[PDB]
Amino acid sequence: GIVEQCCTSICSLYQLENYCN
Amino acid sequence: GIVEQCCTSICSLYQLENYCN
Amino acid sequence: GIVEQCCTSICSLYQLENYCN
Amino acid sequence: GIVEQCCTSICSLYQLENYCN
Amino acid sequence: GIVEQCCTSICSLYQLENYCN
Amino acid sequence: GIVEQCCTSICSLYQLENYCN
Amino acid sequence: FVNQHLCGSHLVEALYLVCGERGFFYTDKT
Amino acid sequence: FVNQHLCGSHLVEALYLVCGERGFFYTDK
Amino acid sequence: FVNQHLCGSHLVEALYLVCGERGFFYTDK
Amino acid sequence: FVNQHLCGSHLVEALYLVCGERGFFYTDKT
Amino acid sequence: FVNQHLCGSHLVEALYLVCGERGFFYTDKT
Amino acid sequence: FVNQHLCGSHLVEALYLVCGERGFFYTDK
Ligand SMILES: Cc1cccc(O)c1
Ligand SMILES: Cc1cccc(O)c1
Ligand SMILES: Cc1cccc(O)c1
Ligand SMILES: Cc1cccc(O)c1
Ligand SMILES: Cc1cccc(O)c1
Ligand SMILES: Cc1cccc(O)c1
Ligand SMILES: [Cl-]
Ligand SMILES: [Cl-]
Ligand SMILES: [Zn+2]
Ligand SMILES: [Zn+2]
Repeated sequence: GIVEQCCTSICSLYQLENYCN
Repeated sequence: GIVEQCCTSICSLYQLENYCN
Repeated sequence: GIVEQCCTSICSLYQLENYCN
Repeated sequence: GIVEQCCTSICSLYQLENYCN
Repeated sequence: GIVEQCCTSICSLYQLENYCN
Repeated sequence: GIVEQCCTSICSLYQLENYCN
Repeated sequence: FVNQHLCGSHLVEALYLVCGERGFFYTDKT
Repeated sequence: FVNQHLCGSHLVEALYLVCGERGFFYTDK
Repeated sequence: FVNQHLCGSHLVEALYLVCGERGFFYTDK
Repeated sequence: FVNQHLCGSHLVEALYLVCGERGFFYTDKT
Repeated sequence: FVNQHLCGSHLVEALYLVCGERGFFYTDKT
Repeated sequence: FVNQHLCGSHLVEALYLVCGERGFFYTDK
């Protein structure tokens, strides 16, 4: 999810916007 | 909403918890 | 102390209030 | 500068990026 | 106190250090 | 650099000021 | 718990801490 | 469980900035 | 010594929120 | 992206996130 | 060091950084 | 790559406080 994807490696703001709304 | 309750006014802990899932 | 207790595992706000004052 | 653009006024993302290297 | 010195007015580093143990 | 020096071990504010400007 | 205006990032951090494993929903402005 | 917990503190602050007025959900499992 | 140092940054921000006007001490050893 | 005044530490955090591997320069006041 | 109002969480973060291994005491309001 | 990324979030907030009006650069490589 966001934690598996963005805590192992860096999520850019572009990656992170996927999780908006 | 949370912004209007806890940012423009001050919320209690209990009030803040209404925005938990 | 707080660091041994709350850096290894998660302290909730309830756990953390123990360290107030 | 960044402070006068984005703190005293509001900056867009694009505006914020002018301060990247 | 710290709030009245450094939040309502501005504190120096030296002033901030008065609240170290 | 700052990351090798200050992420492995703690940089104090004194250490960190080296990286100002 | 604080008696403070909590806004922007501080509001989210507070929800994060308060809600624990439940997680939360942030609407921003309604 | 801190490293993931500490990571999530940053993630929520990042999502706040990126999503802005759209907002977001933060939950799993 | 960062991971504990970085952890303590979050802990102090958390204690600020939870203790509010009671305040707190942050020290050991 | 937020439509907000971003000041002090929040401004730097925003630049940090926005700029990624490029990094950034923070002048503070000019 | 900054010439800024430091309040709420920012004040605590500043004390945390400034005080190092000594640690600190936060009264909030007196 | 998070631990260094998460570390850098704190470093930039620390440099903000310590450098104040002098400011700073944040980049390498
Ligand atoms: C901005 C950010 C915070 C935490 C983890 C990430 O991958 C990205
Ligand atoms: C809120 C919080 C921060 C850091 C560690 C913890 O266990 C809990
Ligand atoms: C203040 C600070 C933040 C992050 C790493 C450090 O070594 C020091
Ligand atoms: C990833 C995750 C698990 C459990 C609760 C949460 O808020 C987030
Ligand atoms: C240390 C480092 C590497 C690459 C980009 C940065 O902003 C910082
Ligand atoms: C846990 C710990 C050790 C040393 C100094 C501190 O402020 C906190
Ligand atoms: Cl603020
Ligand atoms: Cl961290
Ligand atoms: Zn703030
Ligand atoms: Zn962190």
